[PDB]
Amino acid sequence: AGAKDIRSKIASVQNTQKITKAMEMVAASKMRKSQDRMAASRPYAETMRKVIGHLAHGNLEYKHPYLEDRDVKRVGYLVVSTDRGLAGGLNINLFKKLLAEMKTWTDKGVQADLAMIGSKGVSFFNSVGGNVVAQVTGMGDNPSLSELIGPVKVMLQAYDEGRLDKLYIVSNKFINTMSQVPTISQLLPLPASDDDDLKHKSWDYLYEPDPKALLDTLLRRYVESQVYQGVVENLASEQAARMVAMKAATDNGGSLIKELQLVYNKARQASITQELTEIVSGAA
Amino acid sequence: IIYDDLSKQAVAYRQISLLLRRPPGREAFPGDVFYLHSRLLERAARVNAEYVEAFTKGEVKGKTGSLTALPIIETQAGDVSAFVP
Repeated sequence: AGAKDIRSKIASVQNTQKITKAMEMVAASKMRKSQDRMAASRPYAETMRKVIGHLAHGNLEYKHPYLEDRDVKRVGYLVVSTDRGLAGGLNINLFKKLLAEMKTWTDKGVQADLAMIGSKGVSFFNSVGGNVVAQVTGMGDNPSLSELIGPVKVMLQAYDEGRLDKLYIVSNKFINTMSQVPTISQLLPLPASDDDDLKHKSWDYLYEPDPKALLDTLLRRYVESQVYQGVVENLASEQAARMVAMKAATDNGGSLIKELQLVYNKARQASITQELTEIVSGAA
Repeated sequence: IIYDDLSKQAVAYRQISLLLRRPPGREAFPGDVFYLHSRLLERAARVNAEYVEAFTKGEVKGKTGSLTALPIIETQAGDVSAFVP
């Protein structure tokens, strides 16, 4: 009913378009806040990396299970995912890259299992039927490391007891506002390239109680910081993807409105012409 | 031959037609509107040599005549689905 309902449909599409236009700006501001958090996160991680490098590559070289190379018999991943929809194809791209690597490791006969952050990954990998050992959901904005302590603790327990031989973090990277990339990077064993120094380990740190327990705690805190930083960066990438998707949705609504208006105008003219032909014919 | 605004012709038949009280059809054009263009356009054709010889009374032989036509039609809002287009 062009005279009755199409006029209502046009208004509904207009309202939806305005709502998406607002959502784009909301996402753009949340992206800036997430960028500030992400930039704040780095120096703690880089300082702890400097300390672990000094302890590992000092004149006296220690050996630790989290540090030494071990042959591969089981491979593990932990994956971050969004808890809200929209955000384009970010989650699906990340999941299919993870599935490609998981299939590559399966072909070598290596058993794999997953730790999960975010409900989208939980649902997708339950549909796939991959082994999920741990899950955490519902961070929303302002995610906390305190929640993260769990899954990393259980993945560490699996790794050091021999159940796991290598560990990867799967997340998207905020290259910039316009571009994001899904990436996978190793956590255990410590992949970082060696470094050399003289000042350190010459004017060596006094160790209390002993250098080894401090190294264990330091490595655990380092991997925890790595996964927290990955989570924050993935959140920022989610916000950027949502901004882009909302721009596209607003443009689509704006394109639909004009075609609906053209159809409505054609119907409007046709109705007037038909009814006036009827009126004139009725005056026999 | 390049007729310009064959649309502006169709509006003119409607006026001569509505002034003659003839019942309008879809939109406001009379049903004869198709016959109007069909009989004008159908004259553009290529004729075999025998027709030319018959018409010329044997003066011209072995040549085929032709008449190309490029009608122009104007659409509102790019609507190719209108009646006259």
